[PDB]
Amino acid sequence: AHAFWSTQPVPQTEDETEKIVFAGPMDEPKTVADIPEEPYPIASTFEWWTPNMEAADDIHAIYELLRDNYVEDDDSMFRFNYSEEFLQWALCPPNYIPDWHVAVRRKADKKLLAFIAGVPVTLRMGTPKYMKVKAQEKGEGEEAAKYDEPRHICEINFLCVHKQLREKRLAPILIKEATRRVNRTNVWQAVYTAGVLLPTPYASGQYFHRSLNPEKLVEIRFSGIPAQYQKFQNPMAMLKRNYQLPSAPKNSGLREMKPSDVPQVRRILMNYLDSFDVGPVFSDAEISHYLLPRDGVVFTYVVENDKKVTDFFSFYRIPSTVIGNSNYNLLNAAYVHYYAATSIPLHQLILDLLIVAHSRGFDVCNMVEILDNRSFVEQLKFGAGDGHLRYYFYNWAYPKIKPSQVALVML
Ligand SMILES: CCCCCCCCCCCCCC(=O)SCCNC(=O)CCNC(=O)[C@H](O)C(C)(C)COP(=O)(O)OP(=O)(O)OC[C@H]1O[C@@H](n2cnc3c(N)ncnc32)[C@H](O)[C@@H]1OP(=O)(O)O
Ligand SMILES: COC(=O)c1ccc(N2CCCCCC2)c(NS(=O)(=O)c2ccc(OC)cc2)c1
Repeated sequence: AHAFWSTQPVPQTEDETEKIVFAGPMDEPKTVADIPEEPYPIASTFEWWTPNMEAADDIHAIYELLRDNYVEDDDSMFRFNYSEEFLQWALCPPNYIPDWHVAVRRKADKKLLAFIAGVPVTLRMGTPKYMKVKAQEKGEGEEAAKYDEPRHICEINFLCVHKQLREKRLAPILIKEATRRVNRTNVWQAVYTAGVLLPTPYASGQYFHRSLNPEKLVEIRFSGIPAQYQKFQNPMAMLKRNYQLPSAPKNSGLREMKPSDVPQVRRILMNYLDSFDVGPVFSDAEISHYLLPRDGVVFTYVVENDKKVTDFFSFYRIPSTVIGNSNYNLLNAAYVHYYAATSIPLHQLILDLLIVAHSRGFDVCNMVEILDNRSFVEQLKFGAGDGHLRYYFYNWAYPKIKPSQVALVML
């Protein structure tokens, strides 16, 4: 039973979801003038706060709340440790709305107790192909197509309640106040993901990881040496052999992405993302923000042939705190971000991702089975983790789709 989510304009059951035939709004059409001008009421010892993402001390505050209190895995082996530089990057894309970043602080000492962030995203989120076909079969083409144009909506991330304040219903208050700020901006949909089941996902996928430094990985979690390896003479040398990578990229013509590559990257990325039912649209400014290399944050490489960019990949860095270890308190993880291949097989492109990551000191490469990530799992020796990432809309009816029909990477 769901005392908050039952009240919200989301599909409430899988049964309800299975029934959905067209993309479209759930809720009453509303107008900005209907929405309360003032912040949602909160207890007199709490105050709403809009952090200034240009203030190092505000970013620091958010950083520490998330370092101590954000996402842990089911077994509490790790907790994400997103960096200050990463947060400034993720929270401040072009045309971001400062008012969309919502915090609660304790009035007396200004201790940050909770946070949620929204950023703009331009998302294709019209009726998926398999449902459009079914629509043509019913005569229902126009309805199925009504909402095809990319929409300017809200992408929610970084919801976090301090461990001291858990299970006191503070999260629904944060979501209501975020929903108010976004609505006042004349935006009525959001997209968000979670590693937990909520009412009700439009897509779900497994996590997949690829060891880059198996020595350091056993030393934490991987249950020491992976069980299947114990059964031989020298497990660690065998493990290292399994995961070993070349020192330098295999693709000649691979180089770091530069500002003048922005138009070409935008084109091959947009062409590639059209094959997916749900996916982002990026302007030149957004391509530049999300994909231009930034030290310790995002890394992006292009294959340039004959002075033309024909392929590219990107990955971003999220360290995790290793929850109970000594020798090793940090896990240095690289996450697969956007890419596009047109001159080589995807696995050959992504092998260079792994080589670059390994060369730069990353311990593991992580991803969700979105995009065409499944097409290189086996050859590049990725293994499924215990995670599942569920994708959700707020105020949007959407048929269930496979994760391989999802092109939105969640930072
Ligand atoms: C148009 C614009 C719309 C904009 C907004 C779109 C909606 C955005 C929605 C948010 C998208 C976030 C995307 C991400 O960032 S996903 C990452 C979420 N963050 C973490 O997991 C960090 C560690 N955990 C925590 O900080 C807390 O446990 C959280 C904050 C998750 C819950 O706090 P707490 O444990 O102290 O509980 P409560 O008593 O305050 O609240 C209980 C209610 O909260 C519902 N709950 C539990 N976990 C989540 C979850 N991940 N998404 C949405 N709802 C969740 C739960 O079912 C229950 O409602 P109900 O079952 O009684 O009905
Ligand atoms: C908060 O999660 C982490 O920080 C993390 C870091 C690394 C992970 N894996 C697990 C396998 C061995 C260690 C490296 C790769 C994993 N395992 S995971 O299976 O990728 C995973 C990722 C996110 C998630 O969100 C609730 C649950 C599971 C998690």
